[PDB]
Amino acid sequence: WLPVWLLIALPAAGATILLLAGRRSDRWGHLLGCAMSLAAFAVGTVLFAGMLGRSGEERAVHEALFSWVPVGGLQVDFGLQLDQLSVCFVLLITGVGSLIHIYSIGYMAEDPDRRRFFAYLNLFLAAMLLLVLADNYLGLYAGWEGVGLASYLLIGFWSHKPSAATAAKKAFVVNRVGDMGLAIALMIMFATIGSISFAGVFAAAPGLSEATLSAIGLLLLLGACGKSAQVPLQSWLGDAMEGPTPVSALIHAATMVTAGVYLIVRSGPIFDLAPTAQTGVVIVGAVTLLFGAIIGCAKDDIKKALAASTMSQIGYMVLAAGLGPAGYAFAIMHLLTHGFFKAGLFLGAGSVMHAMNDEVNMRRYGGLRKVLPVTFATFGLGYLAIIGVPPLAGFFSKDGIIEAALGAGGARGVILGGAAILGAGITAFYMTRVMLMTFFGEKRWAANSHPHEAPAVMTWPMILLAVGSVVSGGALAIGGTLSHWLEPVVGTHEAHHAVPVWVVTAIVLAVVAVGIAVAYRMYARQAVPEEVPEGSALTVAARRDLYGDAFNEAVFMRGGQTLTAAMVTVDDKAVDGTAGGLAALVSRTSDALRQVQTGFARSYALSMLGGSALVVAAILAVQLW
Amino acid sequence: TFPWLTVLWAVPVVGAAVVILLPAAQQVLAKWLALAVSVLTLAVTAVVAIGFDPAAAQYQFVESHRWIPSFGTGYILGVDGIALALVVLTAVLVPLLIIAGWNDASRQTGLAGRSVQAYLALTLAVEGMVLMSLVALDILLFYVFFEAMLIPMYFLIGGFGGENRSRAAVKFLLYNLFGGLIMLAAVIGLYVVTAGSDAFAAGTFDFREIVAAVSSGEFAVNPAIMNFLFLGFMFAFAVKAPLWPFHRWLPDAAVEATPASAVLMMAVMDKVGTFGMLRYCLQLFPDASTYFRPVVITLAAIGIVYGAVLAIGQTDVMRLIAYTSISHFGFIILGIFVMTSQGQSGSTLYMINHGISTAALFLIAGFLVSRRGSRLIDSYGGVQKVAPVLAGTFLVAGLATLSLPGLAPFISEFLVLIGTFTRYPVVAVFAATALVLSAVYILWTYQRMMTGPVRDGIGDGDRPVRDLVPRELVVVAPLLALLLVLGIYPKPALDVINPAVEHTLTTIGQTDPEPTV
Ligand SMILES: CCCCCCCCCCC(=O)OC[C@H](COP(=O)(O)O[C@H]1[C@H](O[C@H]2O[C@H](CO)[C@@H](O)[C@H](O)[C@@H]2O)[C@H](O)[C@@H](O)[C@H](O)[C@@H]1O[C@@H]1O[C@H](COC(=O)CCCCCCCCCC)[C@@H](O)[C@H](O)[C@@H]1O)OC(=O)CCCCCCC
Repeated sequence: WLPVWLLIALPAAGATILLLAGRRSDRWGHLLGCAMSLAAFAVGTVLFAGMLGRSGEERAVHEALFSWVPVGGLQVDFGLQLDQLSVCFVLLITGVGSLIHIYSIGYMAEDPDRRRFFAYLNLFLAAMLLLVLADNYLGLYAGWEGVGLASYLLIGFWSHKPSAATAAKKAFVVNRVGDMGLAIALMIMFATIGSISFAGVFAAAPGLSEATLSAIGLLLLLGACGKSAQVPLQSWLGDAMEGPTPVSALIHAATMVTAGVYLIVRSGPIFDLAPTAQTGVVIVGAVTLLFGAIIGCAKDDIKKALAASTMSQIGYMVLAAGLGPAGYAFAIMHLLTHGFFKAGLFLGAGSVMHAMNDEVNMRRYGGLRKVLPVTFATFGLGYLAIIGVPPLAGFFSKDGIIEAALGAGGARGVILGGAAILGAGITAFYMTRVMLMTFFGEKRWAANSHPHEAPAVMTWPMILLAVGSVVSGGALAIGGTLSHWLEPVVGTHEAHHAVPVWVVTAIVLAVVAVGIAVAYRMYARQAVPEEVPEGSALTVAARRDLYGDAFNEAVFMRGGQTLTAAMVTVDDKAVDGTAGGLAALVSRTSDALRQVQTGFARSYALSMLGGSALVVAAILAVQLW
Repeated sequence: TFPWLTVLWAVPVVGAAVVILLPAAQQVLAKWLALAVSVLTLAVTAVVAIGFDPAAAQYQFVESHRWIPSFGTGYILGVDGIALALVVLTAVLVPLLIIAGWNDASRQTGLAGRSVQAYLALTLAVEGMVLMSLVALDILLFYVFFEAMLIPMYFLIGGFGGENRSRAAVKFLLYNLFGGLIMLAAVIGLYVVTAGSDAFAAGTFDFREIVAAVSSGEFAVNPAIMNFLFLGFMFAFAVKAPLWPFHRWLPDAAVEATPASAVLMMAVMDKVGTFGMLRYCLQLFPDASTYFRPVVITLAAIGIVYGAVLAIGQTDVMRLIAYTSISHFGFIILGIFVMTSQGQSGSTLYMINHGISTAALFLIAGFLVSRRGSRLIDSYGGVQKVAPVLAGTFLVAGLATLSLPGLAPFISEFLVLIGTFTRYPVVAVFAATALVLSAVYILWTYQRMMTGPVRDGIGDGDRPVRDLVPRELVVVAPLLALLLVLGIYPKPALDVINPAVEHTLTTIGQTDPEPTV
């Protein structure tokens, strides 16, 4: 049979070889990386079929490889829990990663170190597979930090560009703040329950208290903010686009950001018993959705706009997950649809950039629809999916998420539904902006660029991504197949029929149409200006990424530097100061005493006659001291 | 039963004597003989570890002889899990340090041409004294070698090393020797107290006998006297293992000494301070250690955060690594004194992992510094383009010190943090902040030195940064392999460590708190 751990062991070994083989395998290393990603996809499909071939509890696969950290009461055993929730992420990761690897074959063809890039991709895939497969939170953390490392490495590619290195550092630092939150979560979990495994934790989940469970949930939410790039840990997405486009595709569509949603859903048993943590998750999801949409509206670079769109979509994920079992399944379904159409969009943008001589500013774009037909078609398919038009994949998933949010009930329900609807409308607006500025209007090209159609190796992955962004929605949404499949692992909330589904379906479509009309008037009816237009304070704020990076710079970079200078001063003047003062005191006393050595025999005789001190001391010892 | 521990600690010393006695013209042969001696010590350590049975008695390979009955001290050797871990660390590292410092002493003139021989002999003597201290089961013998191993390292710093080698060596030796003399005060106090107690035939230094007497309660002592003895031992070990704020000697010594000697200091030698804490401070003064646990826990956590912050603030690569090592020692002490199975096992595993990781990182940084002529962080840039292997190994070592789960140190740091929370939640969180701080001071340094445009004179000029030579690869690859192995599969180490730690806890009347649920 095929052991589940091969899924983790498959890419990692590849990466290992590609990292150790070096230039020896530079000529063909990418071939090995792509082959190994495809092998991982094949193994994932086989395991998914096997799970389908099982029924009930037999569907999930639990495999403990070895005892890992047998320290006292910890007794953590390295194990994998490939269940109905895990298999969905396995399929998403493996498939989208294989498609992105194939796309990178051509995207990185004209760039050296392609073998090293594919080594990093394999390490990334292995790390995320470990993240989603680990049956205990310690293995989850292992995959988590491995994914952080892989994201740093890939973003850090083209290290000669300082912007890429800075973006990689920022990404790792923010994700490490998230990992710190997750570490506190695990640490509280062990302190209270005494176990780290999913099974033991969830069995003991009913115990503890609302306060403790809420603390665990909030720390896990902080971790998700780290990986999922939700506020306040969202600023790292923008700069991360400095890396190669396939890196952005893998990070955003699946994997990296998907990690936070996976963590929230997997911990769902904890959140169900911690309503305050669920409220925090909901608040974070809504706020980050709105912020990402607002930022995307202003971003001029295609990469930045797509990053903002991903942030908003992951905000949708977080909102749905915070809704509880009423939204967990919807969160996962919309996550799969997002993987598909966002990967398609990122690959299309990468093809455009390659054709546009690496240009990223959408002002230079325009009229690309005709000159780049296949990439335009795939990008438009993903665009319809993310927009949420009925036929497209994202339609059903986003509609279900919005329905759950508005069905949360009361003030919570109305506010969440309104936030989701506004986010959908703004998504329509800024995606329409991107599309119009890119593929329509005058050429606006510069430097006599000569756009060429993407190669077959890059094109085929784009076509498959578009096919997914068209199909996956109906495939999972229609019939509640995803809901029934996740019911075993994810608690089934059933439904409450808060509002007639048709009213929400119509409201979402109306908001999307309003946004589309506004964008067409602004950029289609009106010619796209080639320069940044002045606008309301909100316009510049969004152009400055909602002044979120500035907040980090002023609070943490500046405050951190102040603290570092203070500590350096303490070390140099206070800590070392005590030893310096002691040494100076000893030296001064030594000089003073040496001054007593006057060199005159008579002075020494006087000191000796100071033996009267000895005499009086001996006598007084009898006089009671 | 062959006296395995006696051979273990004697072989480095005898080899040092032979190497220094070699003729000046035998520099290459001297290097090879020193490497052979280190490898022989490693083989002795390997046979000891293989024969070691973690399920057997607490102390194994025990050798006992009368050395100075007048002082109530005996030549008593014996290795437990804690001691065995550090013994393995030292034995594996020292050969790697020797092949790392292969050419470090070549530039030194004078000394009758024995510069290479002197360097190798000093390194071997440091190894021998460290091993002897680790295996010693007598308080006075342990102190003898603990204080003795300063002077060879003092010479190894002042001799060889940078321009400020004199000042750095003086500060090293004086801090550590002030601590050692403060220990001596407490050691004599312990002898006096034991002599004044009927639990022993006379003043005694046998560690096992005294530990048994204190645990059984027969050797009751006034809590004030035990507190003072514990304070003396703790001060000595805190200067030895750079517990904040007694750390200030380490940065200068580490930067001024040669990279191999600096690693021998921090990676191996300084671990003796934490080992002495874990063994003596806890098993001889369980009550005093328990009473002072809050204070030293706070000191260790402050050391962690403070060292991380300073490392962020350092403009010198080697000084940055030194402060990183200070913070990691803060972790080690925090894990030791939380008196939890998870905490203490994690602290021992962290001794091992930090030794290896700091060795790798500091040696790679030393290679890079040798390529150029300045240790300034800003002096470099884009080194990845010119030396892909050097930058890659530097990244891996930093990630190890950054405590990635794929590398050994995390398993240890995690284990410590876990153990910290079960007793001191706030301190655990305060320490966990060092997880972010490590990412900062590692990745920012990597960005500054390895990335961006190739700075002038890096890829060209009279002193280009050539990639790692084969010997440096021999030094690095084993360390990275050990990091990966102990990160993926730490169990072989823990199986050794966990029993001993349990015994220690069993001896000090401590047990990991039960979960609230
Ligand atoms: C609970 C604990 C939470 C605490 C987390 C805080 C982490 C530390 C933040 C600062 C940092 O993480 O490190 C920045 C500097 C060196 O910064 P840099 O110089 O490397 O980059 C500059 C850039 O200069 C390079 O980048 C450009 C582009 O390539 C090149 O053109 C240049 O030539 C050169 O290469 C450029 O010139 C400069 O103007 C910029 O300010 C660049 O920094 C910038 O920082 C800003 C903020 O920082 C961050 O992390 C953001 C995330 C912070 C995490 C917390 C977020 C909220 C969490 C709430 C729960 C961002 O907008 C970008 O991060 C951008 O990068 O370190 C230091 O002093 C550290 C001093 C002490 C730190 C210890 C903190 C306790």
